[PDB]
Amino acid sequence: DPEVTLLLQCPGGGLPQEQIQAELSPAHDRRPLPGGDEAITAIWETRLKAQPWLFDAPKFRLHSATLAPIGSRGPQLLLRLGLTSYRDFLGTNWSSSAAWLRQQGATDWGDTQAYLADPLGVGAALATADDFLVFLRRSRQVAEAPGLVDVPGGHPEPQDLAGQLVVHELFSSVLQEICDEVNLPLLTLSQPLLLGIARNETSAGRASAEFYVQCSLTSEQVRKHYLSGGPEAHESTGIFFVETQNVRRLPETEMWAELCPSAKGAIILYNRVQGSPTGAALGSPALLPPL
Ligand SMILES: CC(C)(CO)NC(=O)c1cccc(Cl)c1
Repeated sequence: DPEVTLLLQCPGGGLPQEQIQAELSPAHDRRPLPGGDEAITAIWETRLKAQPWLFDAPKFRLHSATLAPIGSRGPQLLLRLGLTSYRDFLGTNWSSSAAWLRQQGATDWGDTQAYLADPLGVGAALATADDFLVFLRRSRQVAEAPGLVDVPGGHPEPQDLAGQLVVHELFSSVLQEICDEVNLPLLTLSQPLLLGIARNETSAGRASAEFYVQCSLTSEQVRKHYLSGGPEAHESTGIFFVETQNVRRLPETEMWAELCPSAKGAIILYNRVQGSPTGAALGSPALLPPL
């Protein structure tokens, strides 16, 4: 799967909020472009003169993520984060010249991402009470991954001593994206666990944090809540469910070619971190069938 690379696989079946530290620093920002950020401004002007109802928004930038030695006490993950924007994304990662910026970054800074906005996404492996994962169909009329299958998520917007507020906004935002798009009550959702971080190589390497969230509703109740919002209550054009039993072999199915890269990330990390049992009981042949 060339379109997705794993940057981080979390231990212990996934990390809760209380085990993560963030360092939010201007040292973690995008570097100014070699010929100046005028190139970004020019692409933005062109875009607004065709779609003048568009608006900029701030975004978190992922610089890097360092895991503690496995089995250790105390904080287990440090997220190094800067600030970017939708405007910077359109002028770098989404640009036709994104590959040239990656090569220049290797040359100038020894870092393929040095000149890229790299806004941090969030996604969820959302499981039902009757043991299905939730999938959404994208419109065939949007610019990114039209007509492809996605999981719930988005790109959160800003507002250890400012760090803990940043980790809280990241975990909060995955729940908020589930409530906005699936139309679920917040009280049917578990506190999220961070499974890992996945890179979209089709979008010049921008990263998404992938979370596990459990819902107390069955698949039939989740469907009712989704549909009862009506066409204007969601961006997606349909919802569907795959048994967790069948998610194990999803990369061998015809569905795999229809999944956008970030949803592939979420499924690979669910299979490695929540699936793949380590103990004698769940690892027994009757409960973990060979092949
Ligand atoms: C077309 C829209 C407005 C749909 O939500 N695009 C985004 O919000 C978006 C996509 C990729 C990256 C970042 Cl930062 C934003």
